[PDB]
Amino acid sequence: MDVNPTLLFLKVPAQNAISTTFPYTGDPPYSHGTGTGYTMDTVNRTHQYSEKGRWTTNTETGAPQLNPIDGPLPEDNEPSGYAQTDCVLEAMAFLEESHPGIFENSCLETMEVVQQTRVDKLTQGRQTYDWTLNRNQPAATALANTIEVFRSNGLTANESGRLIDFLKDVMESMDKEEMEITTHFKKKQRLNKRSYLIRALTLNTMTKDAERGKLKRRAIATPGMQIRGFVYFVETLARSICEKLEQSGLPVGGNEKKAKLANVVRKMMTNSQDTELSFTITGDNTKWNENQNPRMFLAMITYITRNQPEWFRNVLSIAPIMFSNKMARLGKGYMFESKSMKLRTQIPAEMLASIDLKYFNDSTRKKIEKIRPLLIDGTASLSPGMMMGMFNMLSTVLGVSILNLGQKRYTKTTYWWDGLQSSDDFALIVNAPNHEGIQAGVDRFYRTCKLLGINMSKKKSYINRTGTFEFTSFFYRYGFVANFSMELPSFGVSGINESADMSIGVTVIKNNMINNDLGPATAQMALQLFIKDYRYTYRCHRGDTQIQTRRSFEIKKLWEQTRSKAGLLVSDGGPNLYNIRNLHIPEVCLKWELMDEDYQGRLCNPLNPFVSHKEIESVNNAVMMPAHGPAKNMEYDAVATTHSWIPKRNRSILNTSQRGILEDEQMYQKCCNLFEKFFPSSSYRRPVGISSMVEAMVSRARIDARIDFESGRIKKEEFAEIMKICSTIEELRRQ
Amino acid sequence: VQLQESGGGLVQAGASLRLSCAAFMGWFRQAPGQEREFVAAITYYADSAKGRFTISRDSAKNTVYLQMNSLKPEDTAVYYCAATYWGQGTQVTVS
Amino acid sequence: MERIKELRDLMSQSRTREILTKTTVDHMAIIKKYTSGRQEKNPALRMKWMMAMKYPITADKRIMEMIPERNEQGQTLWSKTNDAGSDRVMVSPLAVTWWNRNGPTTSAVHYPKIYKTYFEKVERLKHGTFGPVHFRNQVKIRRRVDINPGHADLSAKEAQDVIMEVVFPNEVGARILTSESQLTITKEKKEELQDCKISPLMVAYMLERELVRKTRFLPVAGGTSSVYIEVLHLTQGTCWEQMYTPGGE
Amino acid sequence: RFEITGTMRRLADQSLPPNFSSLENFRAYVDGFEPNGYIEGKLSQMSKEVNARIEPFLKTTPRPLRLPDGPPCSQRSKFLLMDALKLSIEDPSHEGEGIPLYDAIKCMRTFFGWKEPNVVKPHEKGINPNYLLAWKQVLAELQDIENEEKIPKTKNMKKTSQLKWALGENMAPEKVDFDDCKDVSDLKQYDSDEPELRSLASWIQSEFNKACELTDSSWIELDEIGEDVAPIEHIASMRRNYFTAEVSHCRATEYIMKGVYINTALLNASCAAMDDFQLIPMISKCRTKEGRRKTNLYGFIIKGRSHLRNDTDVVNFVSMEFSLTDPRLEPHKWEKYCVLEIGDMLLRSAIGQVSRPMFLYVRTNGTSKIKMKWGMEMRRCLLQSLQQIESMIEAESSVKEKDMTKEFFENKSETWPIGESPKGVEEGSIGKVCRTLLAKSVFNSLYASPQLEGFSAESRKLLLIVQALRDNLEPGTFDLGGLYEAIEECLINDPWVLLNASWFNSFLTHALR
RNA sequence: AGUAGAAACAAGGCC
RNA sequence: GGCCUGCU
Repeated sequence: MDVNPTLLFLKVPAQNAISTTFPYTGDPPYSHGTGTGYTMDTVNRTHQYSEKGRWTTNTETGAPQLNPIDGPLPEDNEPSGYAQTDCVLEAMAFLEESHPGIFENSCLETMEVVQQTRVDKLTQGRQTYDWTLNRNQPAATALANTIEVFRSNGLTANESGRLIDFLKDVMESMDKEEMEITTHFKKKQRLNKRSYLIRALTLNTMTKDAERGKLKRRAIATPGMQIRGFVYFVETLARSICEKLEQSGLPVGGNEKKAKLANVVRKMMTNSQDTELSFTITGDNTKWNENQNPRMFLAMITYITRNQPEWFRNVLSIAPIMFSNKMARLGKGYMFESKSMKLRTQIPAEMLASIDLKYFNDSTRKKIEKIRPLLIDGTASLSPGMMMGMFNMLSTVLGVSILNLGQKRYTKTTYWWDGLQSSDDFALIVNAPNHEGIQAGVDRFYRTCKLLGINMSKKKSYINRTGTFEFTSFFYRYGFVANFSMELPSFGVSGINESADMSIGVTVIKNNMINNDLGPATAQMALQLFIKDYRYTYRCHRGDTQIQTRRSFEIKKLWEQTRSKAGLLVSDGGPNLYNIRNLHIPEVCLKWELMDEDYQGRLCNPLNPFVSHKEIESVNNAVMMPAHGPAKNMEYDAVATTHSWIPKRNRSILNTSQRGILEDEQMYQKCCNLFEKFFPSSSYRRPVGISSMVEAMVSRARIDARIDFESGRIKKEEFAEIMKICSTIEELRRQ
Repeated sequence: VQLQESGGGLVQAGASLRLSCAAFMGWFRQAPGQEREFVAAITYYADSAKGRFTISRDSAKNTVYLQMNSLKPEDTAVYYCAATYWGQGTQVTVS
Repeated sequence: MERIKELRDLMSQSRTREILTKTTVDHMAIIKKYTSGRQEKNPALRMKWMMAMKYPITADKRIMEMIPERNEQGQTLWSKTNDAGSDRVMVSPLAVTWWNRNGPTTSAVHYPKIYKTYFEKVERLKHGTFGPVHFRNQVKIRRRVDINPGHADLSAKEAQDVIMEVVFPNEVGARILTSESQLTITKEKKEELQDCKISPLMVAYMLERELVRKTRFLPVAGGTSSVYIEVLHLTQGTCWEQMYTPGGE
Repeated sequence: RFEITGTMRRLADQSLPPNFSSLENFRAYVDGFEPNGYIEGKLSQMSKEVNARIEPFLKTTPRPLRLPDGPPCSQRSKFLLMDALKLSIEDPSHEGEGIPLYDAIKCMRTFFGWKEPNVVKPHEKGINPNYLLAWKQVLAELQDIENEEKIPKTKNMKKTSQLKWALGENMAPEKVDFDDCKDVSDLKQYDSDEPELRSLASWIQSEFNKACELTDSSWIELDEIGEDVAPIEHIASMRRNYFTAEVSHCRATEYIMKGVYINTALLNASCAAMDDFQLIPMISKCRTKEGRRKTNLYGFIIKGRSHLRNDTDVVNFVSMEFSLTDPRLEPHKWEKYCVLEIGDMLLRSAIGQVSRPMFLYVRTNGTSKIKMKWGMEMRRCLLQSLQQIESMIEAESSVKEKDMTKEFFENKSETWPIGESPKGVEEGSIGKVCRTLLAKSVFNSLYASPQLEGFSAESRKLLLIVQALRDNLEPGTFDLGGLYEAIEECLINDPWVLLNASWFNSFLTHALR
């Protein structure tokens, strides 16, 4: 007899055992080298899906741009980006009519937010492409570098501390004859108008790793800092709009998505009488981002912001204006090998414009030949369409408009449709009195989608009777069925620290028990395995064992020293008291009454040199990138113990010409620590104002010395010493 | 905690018997003319049964065993298993 | 005394003097987050990879003057080589366990008073009474429920001023809290935590967690109470219901 | 005031539809625009070939997935799974308890019958004498440790030319600048093409078959948990004990422990001894039916230079494992192995005593930080499998208002289709389903690859379509040929994915009736 | 050689 | 031969 697990589906329905079809117990695919090939392929594919448009050359950037809008209507089922302006404007108008007051309200709240938003909001972001160094750097670092360059060039309106003022300075920089940047190898280099325009309109391309569910790798993009404020405002407007649309599912979580899917299916099927047939289409959109033209987003926003202050319209329109002229950096480059001479070489992507094509294979040779005409200063113009879901929410708005355009008031026919859209994925429930009606409805829905630059993937889509469908790895079969294979990768040690890892693991087990219908015995097994892996990872074994490690000696002496050994934490080699009933309690508090007072005091000592807290945002928040989803943050319950240390940093900056960044880091951190000691609320509430550091610090020294004498340790001798030391630092700052 | 005793019956004097209880554990007995008598617990044994009888347990099978040897007519009782919960008892008759 | 003294020492050197002079208060946050350290994409892989090194964690410089450089057999506990972009020094994990067996001891009696939420959870569970498990299909319907069982009927911003006035009374600014509920909360949490020396930031964070109301969407069947939702994993399942009554009731 | 002016205004004039000249004019047009049935006009004018016609999906529609043809598929695992041999000592130590080298030496001294090693099956691409010399070097240095005072916790080996070749040392081309190497004709890109095509072989099927079989040992010693206080906790503990009794005596659990231990040791050695080659004996500790604890030594691993910077950087090692399976019967499964003859073994059998040969499978393999990390988390296969089984049990128990675990595991009345025999489809008890799912998860973790992910997704789609067909839900497709081509492009050379495709074809053949 | 698979590793750089 | 780094 030959064993075959798949035959199990002959008795258990597919959805009731779908977890077996998710090989999420092995290493996910990773990219190894350059992503330049993928970037070039994506650029060429985006440009050839809109080949029948019209070509122009921008007078500012001098780059060739392709406009397919209002182009010839498609005559085949292949992907097409020839969106029609009038059709999309009409779709938005019908969306407004079905939801009166949506645009005006959303614009009002967006106007409030834009005129009260601060610059620091831009620091709350992941890697961004700093143009000062032409590389990806943390959002805060890139923002600081750009602000420094602007201030050195004379653009100091951002000193007002307002994001709108920062954007005003950004736009004013566009009209400058010559800017100056700094490079280390420090050298001051001058950038002319066109070079700075291209550096501000460019995107950095990388390869996406840890992407499960496809054989081929893809490319993703990261924009600069000049354009992120406009993107933030536009996405704020789009989120405020989608929050008023029940057909959208992008700005919500997973459980809300499931609830809305259940509600829509029940509404569609229940209202349908015996005569009407119902069919569900589990649709995926092929080349979703490559076929969405930024000009059409400009049209949608300018229709949304009608009868609004002109400044609001301008600030919200700046973003799509820059995306329509966006450029993409090709990537890291290409690495060549010569086996005859036994050597390797790494050529940067910027040489692709001039480098001969003898080194490249046929596929890459043709890709380079096709993309060369669009190469301007080492970057390729990508006007026709978006690169990687930067305007997720606006795309969801367009999809929701398409979904609502079939409310049976615009169809003008017996058939009708509804459903749920989340960018690149949708479920469409279509009802009609007969199979011919369903066919006509789906055909018209597809045709209308093709008029908006949205394509339906026929290969990854199928239609059945309502009651069974899929949506973003959520399988609905007369009710959503748990999978538990999507969350399997999150059952190990997170990698934050000991206490954080313990709390995160127990909380993940608890949550997957609540949401993903994890069984009790399975949860106990998960707890046991997690504890085993945790002890084997942090070298913290039970203590009563003879497992020799680098940490087994101190742990054993602590074990033999303690009297009530049941109170020792698993991190210190103690027994595990966790169970299904204790999954919502931190380890420290669960073992508090069992700890010896000496060990308890040594553990939770504020003066410990290991605990370090930076800001209110990073107290008990851990960023865990979930499998098959975007990066997410979790609140984990933990007590600040000596085990809450933060791990070592990379330390490879020491071998790079960018070595002075560490000295600047140290000096900035010293100044920030001094300010915090002067202003204790610096972390919890970020200080605001327009004065400089030393003014506030010296003046508060004055006052605090005064009052702490009026009652406290200070003495006249010390108070006068502080006053004249303040005068000394004053005259020092003078010179 | 539900408990089922097995392994009782009619036996010869001087014979041997292995009681088992499928489920801390005790074995207790009740003769027809009396209340509960302590036998063994898990180890400790009563004076009337010490050296003759052995209590053991498998915590992976969830079972407590009472191995009775060199049985006397005075061991004739219903033998009940108990968890710190009562079984229904298994009849042991020695003759 | 000291604080202004390292201030003067910083202003002595030209670079830090320039940083202090030209940098305005508003930019405080930016430069504080200014770092070359990228946020890790795969934390688990490197935590499993770094812990195999010697000196894998980081600690303040003060550790060099509280913990000896080596233990009894000579296993090193800390190194004097500083981190990449900080004055902290890289140290071995043993320096943690050492601190828990011979490090300085204090009076942790006030931690229960600080971490009110977690200890209240423990107390509620310790006095709970379980019941029989009933096996029947559960119709889990998704609903919006409040998870925090100690929220004082305050929002984030609404309680943020209360938290500042409780911890940072001088940086409150214009705001003087009007609602009398906030008055009593300030009085209680002021007299209760009058000398607690854990940290201002952690105290503020835990006060925010305790007082601020927070809500999330979850699949529930029955219950719906704040105390009954924290144990939602233990009382409700796919085909079984476990009757439970927390210690509070 | 937020005024668009200067260069940024001109950019706004170049981001409009084709027939617009200025942002002012376009905004005026938008403000003056009102819906006047424009979608209908273009829908009528648009060509009718733009359609989404639904193709009915019937029993006769789906065709079997085509498998690639070529040379048979080879073995890719980092250790022997079906052909492993165990040398034991019967010590009382626990899994992590003990010192590796002393345990390995003590286990190896338990076997008598060593012979001078000789080549049996060559690597066919390497230098087998290097493997022979490496084996003899390992033996010599093991004796060298045996002689001295106290067995070191970790040993470093000498860097002889033998292991320099076997571990691929000083073979990475030296990195230079392009401006200095441009006239070299041979200079070109790295080889970037579709992998070699290979056809499925019957050995993977038998390997999976015997990976789901019971054993005479318990290969899982679970940790401690808080004493159960609630009745639901008691039910959970009883269920967990049942599953542990079912799966502990399973070759899948032994493979899990082998992989976890090997990858943990390899990662720790790579992170600690980055420069110098290190010896690590393959150790796994089990418990016999009698209850006596026992250690088992499959062989040795020599880790090489492991200066791993990126998550994809490769650390090369050489693995040696004892076995009794003659490699002269399925040579195509051992394309990358070099197999020597090292001794003779005598296992008690009623046919006098066999006195079988005892060979050494030696090969050069490699891994990476990501692969090591994911192979050291193989214990979540237990989770996956037993979560599936517990979901089955809960779903069935929601029907009958009572816990149904005990009768499922003891009565064994209900059975699920878990394989096909030439007679027909064979059904097994719930425990066999547990073991089968555990083996499937273990093989997913062992033979993981992008092909597996792609095939899994594109075949789950077709499985859902087929399930809809079997449920009488009138399924339909827009382009089924496209889906088939998407599935068939994932099957290239991986034995596991090809076996999964064969299983899918068999399921289609048995289904659709 | 080997790992791996649309490009890489099989140490890097600095003296 | 000596020293530096391992997500920059």
